[PDB]
Amino acid sequence: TPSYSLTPAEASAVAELTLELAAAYGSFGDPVLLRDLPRLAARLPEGVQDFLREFKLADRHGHTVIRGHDFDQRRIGPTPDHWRGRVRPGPEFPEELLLMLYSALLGEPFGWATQQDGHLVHDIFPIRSHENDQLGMGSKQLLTWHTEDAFHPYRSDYLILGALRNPDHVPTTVGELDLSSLSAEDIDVLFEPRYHIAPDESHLPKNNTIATEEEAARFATIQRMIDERPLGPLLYGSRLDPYMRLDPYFTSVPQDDTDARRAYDALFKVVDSGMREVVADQGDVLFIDNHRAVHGRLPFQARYDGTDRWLKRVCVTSDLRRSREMRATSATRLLG
Amino acid sequence: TPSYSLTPAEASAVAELTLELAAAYGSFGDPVLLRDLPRLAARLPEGVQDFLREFKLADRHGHTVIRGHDFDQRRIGPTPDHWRGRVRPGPEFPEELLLMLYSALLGEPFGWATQQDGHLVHDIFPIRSHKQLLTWHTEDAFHPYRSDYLILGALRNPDHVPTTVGELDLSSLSAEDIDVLFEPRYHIAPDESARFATIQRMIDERPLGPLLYGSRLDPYMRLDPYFTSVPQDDTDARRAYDALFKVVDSGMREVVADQGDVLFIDNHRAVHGRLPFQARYDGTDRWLKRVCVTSDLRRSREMRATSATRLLG
Ligand SMILES: [Fe+3]
Ligand SMILES: [Fe+3]
Repeated sequence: TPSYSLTPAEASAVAELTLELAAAYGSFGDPVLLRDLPRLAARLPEGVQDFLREFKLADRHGHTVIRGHDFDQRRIGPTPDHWRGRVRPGPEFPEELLLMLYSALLGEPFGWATQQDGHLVHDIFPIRSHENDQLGMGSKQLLTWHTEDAFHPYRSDYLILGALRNPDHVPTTVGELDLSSLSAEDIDVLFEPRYHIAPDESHLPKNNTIATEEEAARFATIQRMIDERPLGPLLYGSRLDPYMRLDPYFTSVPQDDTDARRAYDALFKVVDSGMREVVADQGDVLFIDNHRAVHGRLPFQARYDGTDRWLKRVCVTSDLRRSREMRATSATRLLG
Repeated sequence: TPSYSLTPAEASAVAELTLELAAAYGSFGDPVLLRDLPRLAARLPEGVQDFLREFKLADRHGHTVIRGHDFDQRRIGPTPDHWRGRVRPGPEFPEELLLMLYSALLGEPFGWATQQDGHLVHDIFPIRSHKQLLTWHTEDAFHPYRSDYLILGALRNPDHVPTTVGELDLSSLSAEDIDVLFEPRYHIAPDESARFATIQRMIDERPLGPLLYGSRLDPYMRLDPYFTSVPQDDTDARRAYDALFKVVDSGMREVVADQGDVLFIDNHRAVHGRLPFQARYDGTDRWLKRVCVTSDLRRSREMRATSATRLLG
């Protein structure tokens, strides 16, 4: 899997740029910053821009990493106890800006209106009260792998994860599809509309309000999918090198479809066995193609003392206007 | 409709940039040019970048124009007789490169393998071979991977022949009609008409579809009246369609792209039409260049022969 290792000169240049922009703009609340993002991203080292452009256009490998960034630990400060109530932007604004620049080289940053106050860059660090069950703000318990929001027609196209700190080198898991491990028979079944993919609870329209025609319409397409339960494929794009959408937990293989069950079981085994540990250590930025890779998290014991692992996360869409029906305005980048 | 007028300084910077790139790269057949496009486009004047970005993100206007480019008429040379068989790139390469730069600020340039020999930049000039009815449409309205934007660069336009552009005024339509238009009740048929891999026709015709989509309060549209039909029994969908056509037809505007203007059309918010005009056929005729822009190249992968190709079909 190709990666890019920054020279110390490149790391210094990236660091300087992010400090300059952090001083020049107030916050991501600034509409002008969001406008300026792709032009600003053109100020990144040329080798870096070339590398990500190649990754994007090759449409072959499902993840890549850019390693060796300089993330100033003294400036960044202690890992917070919670995301709620923090001053925004924080002293790690330069790192958030970096990830937004990278998102602009790949597409458009976007978010989910109900998640982390609508912030475009999410925090990933342990929160003591969240210690019980499977999520990003946890630690103690496993996070099995999946395509992000597999059921959703406007799911992320890419995900960008930047490791601000990771003292105990807790890796992330990512897995791709080795198509040669699957029979042509199984591939054809996986390309057919034979599977049901259920939404995560956070997407269910009965989660939110029932007032006004405007918001009802914002969830009408998802409601329709819940009501009609359309069957869909797990593989798509090119038969020779396919995209996938695989969330085992939310996937139903219809009981009577014996061929869909055989093929699904073969697909699951291939992806499960191909899972890899990718460490995103301090200064590493991991890029995940949500159409070619699944991702997961490993459990770890947190210290809750301001020294814990801290990642930042940005979701990327190749086509912001596609999701217009689920966005409250044309300008907003938040769905819901 | 917002527009941007280049200073002479900006016009000179753009001209110089396009000449430089034309010498640095061999053709659009060069994969490294296609890679470098977004980074190269960031070398355009910052006011121009900001303006197009604002248009893209505003998602409000159906078109915009950047005016006052310096298109060297001597270098561009005479308007050709035809596109077919013509050696590419020609002397007007710098102007084609400009539109490609613009396309990279908006999205990705793409084309149709069966249109103008699969060239990424199309030619629009009078061709000798030819009661002219006046029509308008969304580009490739039937197609799920149709253009998101269109870019028309006017290399020359001596008689100031306009293009028609029409947007949707909602206030004229009932909430009832809008709801029906949002529903999949309409048929839109395809336009005009290598050996491998799985011959030609792959992901073909299937279901009924809507004409309006996106926000219920400020909808996008796909409207090609000539190729649009409604099942006879569906009287509501027929009524709503008639009303939509009337609104769009009545609001049609003439937009002139004169020499040095680049017109940008949002294929989701605007329909466009061409206007008949008398040509001279003497090498001095109106000459536009056209590039098609997709917001999401990967979405069309199933209709593209390889991962690298930007040609559908
Ligand atoms: Fe996830
Ligand atoms: Fe057209």
